[PDB]
Amino acid sequence: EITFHPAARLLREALGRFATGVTVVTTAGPQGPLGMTVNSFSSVSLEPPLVLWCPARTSARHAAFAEAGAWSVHVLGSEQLETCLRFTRGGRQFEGLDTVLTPEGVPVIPGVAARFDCAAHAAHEAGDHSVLIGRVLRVTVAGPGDHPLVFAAGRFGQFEP
Amino acid sequence: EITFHPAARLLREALGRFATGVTVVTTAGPQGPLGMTVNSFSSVSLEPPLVLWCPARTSARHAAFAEAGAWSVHVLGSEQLETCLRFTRGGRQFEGLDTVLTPEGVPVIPGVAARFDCAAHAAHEAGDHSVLIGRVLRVTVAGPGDHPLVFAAGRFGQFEP
Repeated sequence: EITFHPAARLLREALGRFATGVTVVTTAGPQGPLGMTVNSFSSVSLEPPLVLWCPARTSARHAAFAEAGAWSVHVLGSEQLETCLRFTRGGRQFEGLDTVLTPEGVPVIPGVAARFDCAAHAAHEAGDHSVLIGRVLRVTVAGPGDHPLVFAAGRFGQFEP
Repeated sequence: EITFHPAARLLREALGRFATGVTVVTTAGPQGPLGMTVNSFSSVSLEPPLVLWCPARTSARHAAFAEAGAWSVHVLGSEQLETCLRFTRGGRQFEGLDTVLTPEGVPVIPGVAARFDCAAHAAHEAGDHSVLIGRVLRVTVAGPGDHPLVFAAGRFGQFEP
């Protein structure tokens, strides 16, 4: 056991000890669909139904997500690494993907384990990222719920119950 | 694939499709140490180093966590289910556990995969929970980083890379 004070490799390693799923959050941008892969999602409230996620303020897409009225969180299954990588920095994004929209105009990705279609609810700055809180208006689930894509200790993998 | 509108079982099942680690967040309460098991932790910012978590407003411990100046997030390893259950609602809490304090007086639990000692930074209400943002002042890591306790689809389990 070792202790240090933040001040950068060591901090990233430590924060990576918290296991997560992987989400792609999408929105209609000023000149086309946009998405961003994050793992900073949390389920926040049941009544009302609220969730949060944290866009990087160092992304050129940050402003579009901060200004959006509507955005959708996609929880990926373990077979969807390619979708994850598309919406990482430097990935293909929606290039080659079918345009499919929600009733509110949000671009979405078919066939994810869960999609939460959200209305913007609150936003707060938080250092090098923002915290966006959304109200869930619609939920879509597909397939079994117990095969998530998991990211932990810097690696992709699976959940073993 | 099925779609529904929140309005309650179905929503909980869907939100459970997002895999997480398990954290116990601790603080010095008015009459002793307090802790709370949550999975709503996220890593938020690297510079400055910030993290968030969401205490339930339906907990009698909520006020103590909302008023605290300092609190510590413990990320559990896969061998620490018992510690997780202690700080769930109705668990033993710190009964029978060694009192060990940080320099700032926060009660802590030895031997977790990671402990983030935090100073309160911001707080916001969010339906049936709050969102507490803390600044990380100290990081402790123990053991391998790639054996987290994972909670997904309502079940405890492990990460398989």
